[PDB]
Order: sequence, then structure tokens, then C-alpha cells
Amino acid sequence: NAERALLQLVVEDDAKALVFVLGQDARRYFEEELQNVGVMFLDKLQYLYMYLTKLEVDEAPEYRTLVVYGLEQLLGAGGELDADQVRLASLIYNTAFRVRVRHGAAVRFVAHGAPHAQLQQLEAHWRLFT
Amino acid sequence: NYSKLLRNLVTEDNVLNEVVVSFLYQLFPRDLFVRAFSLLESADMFIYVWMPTPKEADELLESLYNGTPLYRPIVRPRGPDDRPVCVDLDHWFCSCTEFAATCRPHLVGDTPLSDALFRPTEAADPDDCFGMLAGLQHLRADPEKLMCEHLFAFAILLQTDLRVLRHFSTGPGAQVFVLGITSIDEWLKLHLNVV
Ligand SMILES: [Mg+2]
Ligand SMILES: [Zn+2]
Repeated sequence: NAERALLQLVVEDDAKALVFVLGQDARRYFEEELQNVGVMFLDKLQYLYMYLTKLEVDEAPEYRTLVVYGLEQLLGAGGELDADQVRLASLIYNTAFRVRVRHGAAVRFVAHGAPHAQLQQLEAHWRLFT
Repeated sequence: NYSKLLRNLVTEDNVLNEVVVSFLYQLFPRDLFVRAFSLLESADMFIYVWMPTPKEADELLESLYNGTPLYRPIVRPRGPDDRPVCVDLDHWFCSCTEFAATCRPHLVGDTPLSDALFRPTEAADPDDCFGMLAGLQHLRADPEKLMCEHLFAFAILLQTDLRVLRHFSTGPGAQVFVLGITSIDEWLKLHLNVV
């Protein structure tokens, strides 16, 4: 359901938003079922971390909204999270919400398929700082 | 509280207080102070401050206590088989494995993570900046429940007194390095191996 809503935002193209489509599975969904809206396909979390970092240091806010779609996929989330996944997930959350602190843009996480309960818990913790 | 304690690490004449050091070993758990104090003298601690417009060196260190700089506390790798550690004090975050390992067990349905790791702010004194969280007035980090040596080391530098930061980062006995970054490429390069 969230996915379809994200698709609708993509099709309309009215909002100044940046969509990060993460992973091959998420890429296929976008292509199979589909300018102020930017779409960017990343199959490595390193890329997302670097881009969020860049968005933070850039002097001007460019997007009102940032959407991150597919985090579960690239974390390899199946079953409960191990320490390494908590580390990576928290790095992404902290960096993403750092953009909101810097430039005041909404930060949204959409899941492809079922969202991971523990990733939802981590996201809620970081959002308290914004 | 925490800040008032650690503030005494450096005397008014910029001398390291050996009595206080000796007490801090006995005042913190998990050998946290010896670990933190080893990091302080390792020469691996960096505070990179985004400095698009050149600033005075003193203005940099002072800005870390009174200004609002975009800065990046990083611990440099000590070996070939190493990636940098970055800290975000204002969010009580550290990219090290200890930080993630501590939080993981507390990830359960339907429970604030802060309830398991943070403490209320009411008891705390007005001038104690140690573990203060941006945004959240009513909660502060609880070093007993979550604090690695990286957070401790940098909090000592940045949440005590300007005098403490100047002592470890200036002069002949400088083992901490505050460096202004003027180029985006150099700033991005700092993060390339963090993930
Ligand atoms: Mg701003
Ligand atoms: Zn750490």
C-alpha cells in the first residue's frame, strides 16, 4: 500500500522530493508497475550513505521530502537483526535525519513488501531528534 | 553532573590534573576511562569541521562549544583492517560495533529504545551538557546503559569546557586534531570507508 502511494507521488511529479529505490527487487517493482520528483536507483548502502552525506553538506535545500524505499532489501533483513545490521541501519537513519536537521526536509521510509519490526523501532528512535 | 566531574581533567593553567585522572579510573565502569584516555592520546581522534569560508583556528575550537558548526568527530583506523569510526554526540550515536551490539537486545516490539538506554532530564543540573540530546528536552543519554569509548572520549572533549578541548588539541602535547575542511571533495572523502 505504501509502495503504491509512493508510485502515485512518482507519477504526479508535483512535489520537490527525492526517491531512493534500493535493491534489485525494488528496482523491478518500479519498472514493472510504472519534473520535481527525482528517482535514484542504488544497489549498495554505501551509495545511499554518501548521497545523504552530500545532501547534508550542500548549502541549499533542494527537496522538501526524501523517501528511502527498500532498506530491508539491502540490509539483507531476514529474521531478527544482527549487530552488523543494526549498525548499518542506524548509520542510515542518523544520516538521513541529519539532512532534515540541516535543511528541514521530511524523511520517509517506505518498505518493499513487509516492513521489519526492528527497523521500524530504530527509525522511531532517530526521528525523536528531528 | 557528568560535565562538572570531567571538567576538572584540566587545571586553570592548562595542566592535566593527575589526581582527577587517578580518580576517574575508579569512577567509571567497564574500564571506560582508561579506554577513553587511550583514545585521547592515540593521535587517531579527529574533529573535521566543515569550513567553506576560512576561519581563525581559535574560532574553530570555540565554535565547537558556542557556535553551530557542521563537524565530524572521527577516529582514524589504526591498522590496514580498519574503517573509520564516526560519532554524533547530539544524537548519542557511534558507528562502532559496541554501540550497535548494545542496542540490539533492546529492539523489541512496542518499546521505545530510549526507554531502555536514556534517562530523564529532571534530576540533571542546568550546566551539565554531558549526554544532552538535540531536540529532546525531557531525555538525556544514560552513560551507564550505553556509552562506548568513542562517545566518552569525544564527550570529554566537547561537553565539558573549551579549556578541555584546547588542552588535548593545541600546544606541544596535541594528540587530538581539529581540522577545517574547505572543499566538498575532501569532505566526501572523509566518509568513503565508514560503511
Ligand atoms: Mg538549514
Ligand atoms: Zn563507539
